Amino acid sequence: MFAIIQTGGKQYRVSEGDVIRVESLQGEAGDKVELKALFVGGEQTVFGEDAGKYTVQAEVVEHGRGKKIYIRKYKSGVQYRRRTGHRQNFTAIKILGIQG
Amino acid sequence: PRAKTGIVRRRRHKKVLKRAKGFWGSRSKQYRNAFQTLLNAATYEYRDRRNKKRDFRRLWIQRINAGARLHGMNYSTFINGLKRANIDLNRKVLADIAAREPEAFKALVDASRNARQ
Amino acid sequence: EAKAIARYVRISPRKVRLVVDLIRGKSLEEARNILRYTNKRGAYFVAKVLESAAANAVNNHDLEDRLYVKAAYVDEGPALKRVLPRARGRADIIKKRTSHITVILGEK
Amino acid sequence: MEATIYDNTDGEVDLPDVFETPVRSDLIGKAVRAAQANRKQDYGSDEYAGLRTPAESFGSGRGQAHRVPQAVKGRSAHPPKTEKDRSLDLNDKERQLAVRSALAATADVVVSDDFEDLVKTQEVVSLLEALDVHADIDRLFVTSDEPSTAARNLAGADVATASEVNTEDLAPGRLTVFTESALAEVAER
RNA sequence: GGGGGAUGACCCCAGGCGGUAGGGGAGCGUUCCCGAUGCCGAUGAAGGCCGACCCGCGAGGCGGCUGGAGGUAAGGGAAGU
RNA sequence: AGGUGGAGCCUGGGAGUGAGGGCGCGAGCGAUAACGUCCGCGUCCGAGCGCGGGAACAACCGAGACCGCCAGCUAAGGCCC
RNA sequence: ACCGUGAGGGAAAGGUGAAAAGAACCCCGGGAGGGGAGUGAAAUAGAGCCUGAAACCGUGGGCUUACAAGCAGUCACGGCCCCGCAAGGGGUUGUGGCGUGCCUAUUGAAGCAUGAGCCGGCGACUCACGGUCGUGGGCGAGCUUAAGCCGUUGAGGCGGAG
Repeated sequence: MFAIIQTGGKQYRVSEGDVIRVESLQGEAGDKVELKALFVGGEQTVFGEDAGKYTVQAEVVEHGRGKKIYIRKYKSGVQYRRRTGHRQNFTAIKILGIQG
Repeated sequence: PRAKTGIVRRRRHKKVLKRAKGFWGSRSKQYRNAFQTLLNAATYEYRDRRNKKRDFRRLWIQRINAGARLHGMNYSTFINGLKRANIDLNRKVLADIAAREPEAFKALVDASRNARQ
Repeated sequence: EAKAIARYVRISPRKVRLVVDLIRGKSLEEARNILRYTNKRGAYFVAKVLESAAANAVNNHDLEDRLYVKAAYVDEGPALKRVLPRARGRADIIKKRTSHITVILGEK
Repeated sequence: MEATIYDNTDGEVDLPDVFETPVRSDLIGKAVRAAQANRKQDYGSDEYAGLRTPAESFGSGRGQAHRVPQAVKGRSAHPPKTEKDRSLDLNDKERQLAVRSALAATADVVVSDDFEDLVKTQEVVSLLEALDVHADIDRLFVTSDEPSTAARNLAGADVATASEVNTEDLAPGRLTVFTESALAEVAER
């Protein structure tokens, strides 16, 4: 149940535990949706093969939710008379690891 | 046209204060260096803000070595061989593997060594 | 359990402090000889605030002896802002830091 | 247009190009404005005190630093300067103009002269039940030359005159009536 | 800036974006005057005390405890902010 | 001519500093002496031209800091600890 | 009040409650002050007794502390402790990892240059008449003094020297 493909960014090493995933506001909207995610890390049941052997099949996961920035603050300061403050961003829509 | 600013400033401070965990003996409530200490901490975090992601670039660096060598070689070998790759290129996760799934790792470890020599 | 106390108490909060910090959490009767035969002032006092303590209870807070002092403390407040020799020009006052005196008396 | 005539079942009067027209919010308020204005009051903080006493701001080379402001209750810094020119004389044209278009806004309500006669603030409870609602809520008295007697008193007073009864007047949100002689102010218009 | 914007907004890419005196634009709370066919509150005015929803933000909202009586303005105005 | 692309010109309101140094080079002085000063050509810093390097070191080599902690190639500079 | 021989200076300090019903009596105690009862909607509303924040002194508890450096700290990983926004976070830190405070004036500043011990409240680009550009808008000949009259609200409207 544990695979490791890679999206518009590695963000990988999963199977089912839906992994908070980088944005993608074009296919996402698709609530609990289905979509393909190229592989390149075939690790299943103690059997592996090139991430280049893979680059042929893959998987897919249901477009779950839209995590809302998990808090995180950025005190932008310095002795040099320069301050300011902006809170987290990076969310993301969640989605389970549809393995195959 | 009275301005008893009052109630207001006080608040603000509270503000920061919060910004005021329970850090070091004092500032603790240091309605100053209180405030200060802040500014500091801040920017800090910042630079830390971007920092980390580095501290990582390395972390894996070793945990990596831990293996990359294990078998018998370094990360200027591997690497080179790796990029000999073609439909498979990654590094991060690689590590946290070699340790997670020995076989898996072990694997590539080969396909690698080879790619190379 | 019950308790004794008294503010507007002229004395070295501090000093006081040692006071209990001894007889502290301990058998009634027992310390009741600590302060009876200890030393430094406060004692006297300290003692006092143990009797209307032991009292109050049994009397209106009730089981004798089996008692003691689950806890005891003192606080400062009201000061006594005191004027002294004008820097031979400007005033220099100290402060007999008033003194509170609470102290528990609960039963074993 | 829909120059509705009171007495209701009776006649209807015409809408005078004047009122008709469009609107001009800007001036709108403005009219307003040049209202409260010339109509507020004034104030300030002591001339004597705030610059009242002697002062020995103290030598120096001692441990200090220095009858002026910045140590308590005293001074000010630029306060109520009663000498605070309050007026604001809008401008004629300006004004008038307002009321106008202003009123225009009013149109969006016809007081038969014949009323310039009714003689009791309970004859209002009447010509009342005639046509009430919420706009009446507003209301807004006014006869034509010499006010609508008793009509002037109640729980909505205010009796302009075919002359004297501008925006300050009702202009505000509001809703009211004018005795012909009233539209004698229109002439003023 | 530019390709159509329905009021939003959406798409491309060009295109940067470190900045003190200092120049231009935009917003935030503070005590007051409207009550532009505005009024909440003894089952709390407000200040206080504490917080892992809303905002780039300066603030908001909102819920728990406190406390004895107020005052809030959906919008424009004013200033001892 | 112009590949460029985004500086240019006039009218007009609001300004700030009106005394700087550091480095390379070409000159002046100077014991071709000084982290000396004095003029020039480019850069440099400007209390943030914040980060990398050279141990540490504005500053000299590379670099232009909108924001994204567990991506990828390199610069200068390095890879026995 | 208070310092000044004098002329003169010249402060601080208001708030219980609906009303006293303002705490008879009993308790330890020389008392003050503390324990009960009683008023009471509440007395942690209780006699300088409304709200009564901070600084600062206490009393217990969680975590933490004796081969260890820096105000800071913030990034990583770990154990104990609680999960009224539970498979995610709270708090505390053992290590290690990268780190020179903060303000004015400065060519240049960690600073060993100065500014400040700590907290709370006051405390610093304003108003008027002119002039000056820009803009929101009313007529292009545009526009009003002072005053006369009208004025719960008090309603502006006439005034034509300039």
